[PDB]
Amino acid sequence: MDVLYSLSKTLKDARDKIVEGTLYSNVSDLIQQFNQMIITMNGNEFQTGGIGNLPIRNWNFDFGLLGTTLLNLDANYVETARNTIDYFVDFVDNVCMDEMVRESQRNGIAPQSDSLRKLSGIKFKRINFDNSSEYIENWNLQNRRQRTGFTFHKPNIFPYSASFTLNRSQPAHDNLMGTMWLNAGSEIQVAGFDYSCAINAPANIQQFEHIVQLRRVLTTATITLLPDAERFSFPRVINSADGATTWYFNPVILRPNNVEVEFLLNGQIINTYQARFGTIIARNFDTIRLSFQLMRPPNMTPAVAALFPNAQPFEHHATVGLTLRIESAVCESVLADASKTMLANVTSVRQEYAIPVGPVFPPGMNWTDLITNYSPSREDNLQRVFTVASIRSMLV
Amino acid sequence: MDVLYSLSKTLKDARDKIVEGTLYSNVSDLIQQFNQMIITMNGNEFQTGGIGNLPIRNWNFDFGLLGTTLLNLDANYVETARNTIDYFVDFVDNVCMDEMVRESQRNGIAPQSDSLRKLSGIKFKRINFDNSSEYIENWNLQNRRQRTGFTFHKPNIFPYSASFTLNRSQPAHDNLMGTMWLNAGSEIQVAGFDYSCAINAPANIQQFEHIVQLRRVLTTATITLLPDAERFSFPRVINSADGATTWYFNPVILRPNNVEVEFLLNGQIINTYQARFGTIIARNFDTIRLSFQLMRPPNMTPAVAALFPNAQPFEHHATVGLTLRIESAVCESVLADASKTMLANVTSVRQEYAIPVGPVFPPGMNWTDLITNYSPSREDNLQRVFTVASIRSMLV
Amino acid sequence: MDVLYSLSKTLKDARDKIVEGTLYSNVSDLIQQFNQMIITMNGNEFQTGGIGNLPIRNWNFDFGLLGTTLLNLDANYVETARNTIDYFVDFVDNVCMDEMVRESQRNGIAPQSDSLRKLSGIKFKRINFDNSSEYIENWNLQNRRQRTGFTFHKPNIFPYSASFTLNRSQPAHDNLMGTMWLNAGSEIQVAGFDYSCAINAPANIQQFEHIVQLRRVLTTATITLLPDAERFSFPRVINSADGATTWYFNPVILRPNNVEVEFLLNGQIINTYQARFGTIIARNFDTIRLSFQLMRPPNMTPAVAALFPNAQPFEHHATVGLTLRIESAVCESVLADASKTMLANVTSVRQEYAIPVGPVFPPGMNWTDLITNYSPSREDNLQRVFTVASIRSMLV
Amino acid sequence: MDVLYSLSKTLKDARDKIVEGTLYSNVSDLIQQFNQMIITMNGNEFQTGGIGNLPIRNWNFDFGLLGTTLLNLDANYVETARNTIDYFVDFVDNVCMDEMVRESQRNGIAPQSDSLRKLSGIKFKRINFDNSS
Amino acid sequence: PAFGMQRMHYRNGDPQTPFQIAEQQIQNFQVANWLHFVNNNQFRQVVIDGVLNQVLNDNIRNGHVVNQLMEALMQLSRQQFPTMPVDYKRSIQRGILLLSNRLGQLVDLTRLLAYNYETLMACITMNMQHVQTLTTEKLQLTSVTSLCMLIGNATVIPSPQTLFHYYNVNVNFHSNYNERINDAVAIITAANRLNLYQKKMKSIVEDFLKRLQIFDISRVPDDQMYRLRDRLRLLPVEIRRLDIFN
Ligand SMILES: [Cl-]
Ligand SMILES: [Zn+2]
Ligand SMILES: [Zn+2]
Ligand SMILES: [Zn+2]
Ligand SMILES: [Zn+2]
Repeated sequence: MDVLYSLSKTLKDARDKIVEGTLYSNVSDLIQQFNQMIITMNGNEFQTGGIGNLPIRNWNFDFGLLGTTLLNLDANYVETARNTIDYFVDFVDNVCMDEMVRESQRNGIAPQSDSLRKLSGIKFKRINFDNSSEYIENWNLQNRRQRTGFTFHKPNIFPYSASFTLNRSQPAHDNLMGTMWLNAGSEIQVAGFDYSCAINAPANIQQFEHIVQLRRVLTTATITLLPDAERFSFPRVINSADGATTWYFNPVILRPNNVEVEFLLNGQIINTYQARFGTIIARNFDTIRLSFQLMRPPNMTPAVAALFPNAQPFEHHATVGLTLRIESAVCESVLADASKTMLANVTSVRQEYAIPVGPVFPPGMNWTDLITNYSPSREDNLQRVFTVASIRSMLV
Repeated sequence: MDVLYSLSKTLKDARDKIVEGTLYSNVSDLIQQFNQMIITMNGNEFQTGGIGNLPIRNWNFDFGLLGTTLLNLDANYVETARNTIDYFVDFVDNVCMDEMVRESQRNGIAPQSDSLRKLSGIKFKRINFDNSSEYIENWNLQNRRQRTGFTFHKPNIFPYSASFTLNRSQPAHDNLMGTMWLNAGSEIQVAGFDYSCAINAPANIQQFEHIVQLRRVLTTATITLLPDAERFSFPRVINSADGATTWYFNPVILRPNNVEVEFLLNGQIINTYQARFGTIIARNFDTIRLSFQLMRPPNMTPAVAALFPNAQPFEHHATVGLTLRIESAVCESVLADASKTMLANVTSVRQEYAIPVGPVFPPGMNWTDLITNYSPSREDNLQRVFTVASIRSMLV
Repeated sequence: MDVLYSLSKTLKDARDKIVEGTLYSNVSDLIQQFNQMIITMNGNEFQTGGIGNLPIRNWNFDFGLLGTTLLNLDANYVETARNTIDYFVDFVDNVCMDEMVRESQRNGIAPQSDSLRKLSGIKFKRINFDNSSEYIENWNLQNRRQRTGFTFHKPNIFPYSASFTLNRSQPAHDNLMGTMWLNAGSEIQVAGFDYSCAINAPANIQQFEHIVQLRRVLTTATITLLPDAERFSFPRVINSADGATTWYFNPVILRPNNVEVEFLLNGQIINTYQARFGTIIARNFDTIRLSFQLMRPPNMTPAVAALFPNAQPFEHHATVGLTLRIESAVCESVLADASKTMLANVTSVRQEYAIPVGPVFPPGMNWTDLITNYSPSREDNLQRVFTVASIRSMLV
Repeated sequence: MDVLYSLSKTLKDARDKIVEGTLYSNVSDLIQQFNQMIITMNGNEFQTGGIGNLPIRNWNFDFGLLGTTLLNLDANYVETARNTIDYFVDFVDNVCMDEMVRESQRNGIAPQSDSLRKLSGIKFKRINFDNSS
Repeated sequence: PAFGMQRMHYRNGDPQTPFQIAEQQIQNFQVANWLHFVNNNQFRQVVIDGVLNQVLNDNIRNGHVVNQLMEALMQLSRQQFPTMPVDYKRSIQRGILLLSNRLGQLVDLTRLLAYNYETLMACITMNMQHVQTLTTEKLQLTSVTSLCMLIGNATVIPSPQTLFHYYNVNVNFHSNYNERINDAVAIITAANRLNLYQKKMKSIVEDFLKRLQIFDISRVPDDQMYRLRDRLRLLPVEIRRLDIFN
């Protein structure tokens, strides 16, 4: 991985720095690294692609080196380097694609393709140089087993889940009490509804709770908490629990009461925020516990009093809500996120070449299934393919 | 850890090989390694701390090298070596104890005692030699991020839980349908009971299902599956789910029908066994789904028909069972088993010196609580303490 | 086999002993053996896989020797040795997997994979060194036709069979006399039941006999014999012999009378135990004869006398039992047991790669089918694959 | 701040660029900067404070220079550099944490922790290099 | 012998040199890395101001690679030489150390040689074409030992007047070469267009070779003479001479 990353980085630096008119002092070290790469790859035969529709490609390297004494690079030097750069870029792109389309239950972190396995030989270690990207840095630290993490903007940590729970119900679904939530990406919208508006509840307070377990520990996370769940704020017709029938929801939004957000790690309360909205910080957690309450307004204007009678029928259903968006976080494991394109790259490569479904990843690289069952083996293979995808995107 | 294990291994080899009359050619390399250990440890001051009732102990090393002059070892050589080995064994045992009684939430895999932290310096790397034990091998593999493996005989993977679920129940507990299970150690006994004997079932079949989620992935597991559950096959008086009353269970054992044992990994069926009893192999799994059925006998002899009437009262309650024992398995994470004494050693050391409860382990070193909430921090600390326990048991 | 085992053992020793900082005197002989391995394997082409989903893999060996002079091993030496060891370990793992998934009716003890057949040439005999494992030791001894012994904890010697024999029966199944047994793994539960409680039997004694023929001779066997068979001591609705109907069993357990356990070899009484319960030793046997009597209590209290009327109906059925557990044994032939993982390893390798059912082993490597028809060819193939599995387990 | 940033940047560059097998031309300037940092920090005592539950930590610097004279960096070089880098990274992280938890009403832009105040002396200005973030 | 390896049975005509085989066959990082450099240190080609130039690796120019050499042979001084007589082994190791302990002098020598090469190569006007010549220049390795063991620290660089003289000689030779090519081409083309079928281009080619001042025409193979005739025939005439001929 480090050798493949070094190949890609050398080629990117060759494209960027080997330009017409540049001082040779600007590229002396880069030219040395490029010539080392040519020297190491020369005389080696590579084969990439025998899986799905990825065609069998054979790579031979017999390229000449680059000059080292001129003062300023000219068009001749760049023309000489460009053909080698193109061939090497094609080779690296195909190696990255070959590695991205492979998985193993036993050793998912080890190279799977024949080409990357050959590049793990000792003789290719000479190609290795600066490993400065975030993903390669994490790769090396994690190989050494050092505390390292990835920074995500809008981490895709919650598998899709639109569900409801009815604590009070009956076959006619006319006097209900419960919670409905959407868990999607970095967003949690939860809404606790009481059809009776807590007329008969003790102290006229009804308590709703929502517990979300994250499949990986998020650290140094910035969260936006808002007191309304706009997703569950309009009339809906909702399938029953078993799909036997449909029930009617007619929300009237009351502000949530006694809002408490607890960020817990292994059942230990790490962060607690009471009646706090806006930006909050969750330093280290794997579980989110949202506790809110519906309180009857002790004083109601005539229209408000008309909304909530003493007994049934209940035509307007009192709802409180919360919205929790993870703006950014840090996680020791790789995740899909709104900023990076690693998951998109891997999925695109797998789909374009009809890669047969393996024994590790869900078919079609579905992220909801992947994050629902994010096992250590899946984490290993996902880190491998994501690092390869970043390496490839460095050039392609 | 590798240096501490190397010290313990050197001392064990010295005890085993430095015997009266033995040829020096049988100990030449061992004597060289022992003298290297003497040189490395000489001039260093160590302290084993006073956590709990462990006495604070100070260790100084000013030992002369072992001789190299005798063709065959004699009594004097053995006695001198015995004195030195006794001091070193005391030091190593105290260091191991000091490490076992410590835990950290942040970095549990790193050394916690100051002695082992000092032994992790570069100057002590000379002491390092053959790492052939299973636990040290796995430690080294983990440090390099390689596929680890611990082979357990009767792995203690199921936290103790004797519970029941009543799918059909009533206040008088005379027409019940449900399941009762014991998941203890490597054993799962489950029993589905129907008081009506599926008289009113849709096809005279009552389906029972038990899902046991393993806390860690198990591989290469030999499993004995037997039809009946002897534990839930005799009359019982069982507290109600809320403890408000007691109900009577009067089983009559019927053969389980359509037995499907599924071993699942990430929700995917890795292994399936239909009506197969005896020894089976689950190659890789983290969940067990046992599906069985109580089928009303289509034909009954007069006594059998007498047991099961068409309506209440139901004095004899039909029951099907299943027993599942994990004879052996392989797990990437450490576990307690019936063969190794690592958990017993750690617990004994903690109890002997009255170590105060830490922030990681349960407040008895209780295995049920530990394996229940087997967090990654708990796993790291458990691996550390178990490796140190094996190192200590090499000597003590 | 010996060459493959020697490769695996050399690689295991290299992993365990070639560590940073260790004295070169600790590995001098090991380094010489490693260099001999390199010299012998250099310039040879190997191919593995091609059966089932096991992928085709080509191996070419061109590695330099380790000849650097040092007092203590450093990072450079360890890294070079690590690269070589990684390649060799991958090769050995693939060879072991290839050999495990193959069988032949004729000469199943001989190598099946072309890689192992090539490794069986004379030119590779140089790789051979210490053969200390139990399985390789037995392999070499059997090649020399010396007595071989595999020591098993809870040997899997009895194929699963839950059966019954009715010596007296009738269509109503209300006055039955017979025996029901479970022979599973190392456990034999047997229960002789008489519905009449020997009211009309000669001397009010009924005699039950259970003969169990072991498929292979067991020696130095430790057995635990217990009076009661808890599996056949609760009410039970059992199928008819031909499944036409179902009969009812309502045990009342009487202690077995005149218990004789005979361990026979070629029909000759080798060991005899009379009214002896607890731990017993069977030094050499291939058949077990459990003979026990149900004796009607000459004197009964009114509660006891109520259970056994002179004539029918017989609501309570007298039952005597015996439980026999083989805790440990020694067998010349290989077997599954509760402490080892070779059967599990072979089954996992065959299931993972979808190996087609061969001409020797039963589908899915069902142990019950294998041990039921444990033919000499099956024994040879099983020994081969188990030895290869142990060799692989040394590394993977 | 600039000296602390330069320490962190040098350590990050050392971790990224000092890898087994890499040409020494890829690290010549980096090795010179790292040796300059070692020389500047050697012989200096630092203490990260005990504010709150943050532990009091004492840091002493006595490290040898990173070697030259390798065409391609080998495993021994990387191991020695990793030991030094680990100690320096731990020191830098602790200093950053100590500075992050302190504040003043006036002169709040100036360093607050004793470690960063010491690092703001003239004798440490040698450590300063590229400030690109 | 240092690493206890079996002596190489090198087969002449092998596409690999002995060092290329030893690089793969030797596991020690110092010696293997030095061997890798030695294997891959061929001249690089670069066109400067329209002149092809054979340039050295930047590690040769700065002399840094000598460190690696030192490293490698320092490892050779520590080796056991398993089956070598100890007196001969000691002599070899002490010679290896004789060369090793001159690391600074050899770095200076490498930098000086590379600098002199670059400076005098700046004064070359004709393409530095690399071909394997029929006859070689014999280099005594005792002279290499003398240079390695006697070089001090006195830098010597080409004098500006020496550089100008070298450049002038190169320019004069190149200009004369081109002018004589032009004359030969013009006369050959004129004879052909004048239909002088009895004119012998061999005499023209001999005069052309004589005017180059560095060829003993009596020793020019006939096939090469006729090849030169053909190549001269294929060239186009120079503008001034062609206009005069028109
Ligand atoms: Cl057991
Ligand atoms: Zn509903
Ligand atoms: Zn109940
Ligand atoms: Zn029957
Ligand atoms: Zn056991």
